Amino acid sequence: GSHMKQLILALDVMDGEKAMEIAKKVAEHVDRIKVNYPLVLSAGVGIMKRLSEIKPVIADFKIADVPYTSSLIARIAFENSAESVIVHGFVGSDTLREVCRVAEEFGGKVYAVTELSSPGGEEFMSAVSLKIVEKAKEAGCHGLIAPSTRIERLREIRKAAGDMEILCPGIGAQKGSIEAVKYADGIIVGRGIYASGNPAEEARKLRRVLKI
Amino acid sequence: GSHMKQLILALDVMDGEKAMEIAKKVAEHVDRIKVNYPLVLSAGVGIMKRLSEIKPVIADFKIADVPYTSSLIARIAFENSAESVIVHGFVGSDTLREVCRVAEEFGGKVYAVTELSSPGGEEFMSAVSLKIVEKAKEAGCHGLIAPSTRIERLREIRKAAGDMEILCPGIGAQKGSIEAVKYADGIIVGRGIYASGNPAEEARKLRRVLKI
Ligand SMILES: O=c1cc(O)n([C@@H]2O[C@H](COP(=O)(O)O)[C@@H](O)[C@H]2O)c(=O)[nH]1
Ligand SMILES: O=c1cc(O)n([C@@H]2O[C@H](COP(=O)(O)O)[C@@H](O)[C@H]2O)c(=O)[nH]1
Repeated sequence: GSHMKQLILALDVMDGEKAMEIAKKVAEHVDRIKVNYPLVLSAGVGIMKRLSEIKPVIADFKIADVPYTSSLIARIAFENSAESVIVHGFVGSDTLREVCRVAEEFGGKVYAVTELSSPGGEEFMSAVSLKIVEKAKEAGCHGLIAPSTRIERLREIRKAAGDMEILCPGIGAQKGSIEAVKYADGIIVGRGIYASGNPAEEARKLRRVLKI
Repeated sequence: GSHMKQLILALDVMDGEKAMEIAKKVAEHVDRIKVNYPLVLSAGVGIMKRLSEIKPVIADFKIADVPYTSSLIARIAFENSAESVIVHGFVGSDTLREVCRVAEEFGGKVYAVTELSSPGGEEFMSAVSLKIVEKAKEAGCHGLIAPSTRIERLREIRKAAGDMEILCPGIGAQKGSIEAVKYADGIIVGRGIYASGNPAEEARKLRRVLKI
């Protein structure tokens, strides 16, 4: 798009003090911080509250259960200051709707995964990815996760999604295409930022390369 | 089957001490304790070590990410005394293989989800459930999660699985069929045990009803 785009740090380290260090030093160059289970299991879910004072936090919990337990997971995420949560579309509309319902209580957002950026995502997810877009839209999801590693599919997802927010992982370690910026609203980068000698410099340079 | 079957407590409460009280109370009647994110996020991942002193612990983390992240999550589960982990087959063979590889380091087991017992599981998972069985078997998974709520499909899954271990949730709150015992090696029950006035009595009576 023509509009301002985000750089989102996937803070996949396994020490909370290290996470805080990295977030603080790259803060000038990143718009939101995505936290996944390796960090939350290592540091405690409370790490999201601490990180949220630096940038808004996406709870990347890949919620993928029946509605009852999915509801509880979403609630815990929002109780711990997450601005948004990530849910798998493949587990069905009932879970999508319930996670969206919990989110609304908190003014939070829900992102539905279409297909993973890894090769494994092609085995089952790719076949239903566009249908997931449809279901996520109908369920009231606020956005989508879609892969930079399959640019032709990312374009197709954008066409099906309209102006729905799309966040794209895969650039850097997974060798995704920087052309993803044409279709994405936010670019997610983990290793390309934190697994470096100078994370702040890498984040700075990524913005330049992506032209965002 | 003709062999001894397990009753597995899905301990989906959100206080560690409460979990320990319930686990101790029902220990005489249950064979393993399944722990999911509502408890682990609430009490800390260390609750698995405490629970493992009562019965072996299945880390029901619905692992559903790219291999890199999935590997880290599996490792953390096993470092915290889990005897096994649960992974979604839907995310692909690369993640299945990696989670199995981590499990082998610890002598742990991996169960692959075929299709969720909730209605949403019919939307996308049902259509590829049998292929997931094939991929899980090929990847080296030690078992499957399959639904008591769709008994005809459970039968098909058992036939495709050969002698892979199958654990079946859905009995009690989700109104799954007790005929699942015929195909399952273990029966998972959450609310039917813990959401009651007398969990030990409910677990005792469940064994009789299931004839296990
Ligand atoms: O399709 C997806 C969806 C994701 O959330 N992710 C997540 O985005 C991050 C990518 O990190 P990295 O840039 O180091 O490859 C990880 O946290 C991963 O779990 C992904 O890689 N592919
Ligand atoms: O297909 C599945 C797979 C599951 O792991 N589960 C899990 O099994 C447990 C079922 O609990 P309950 O008996 O209260 O319905 C929950 O922890 C749930 O996440 C399920 O219900 N269906």
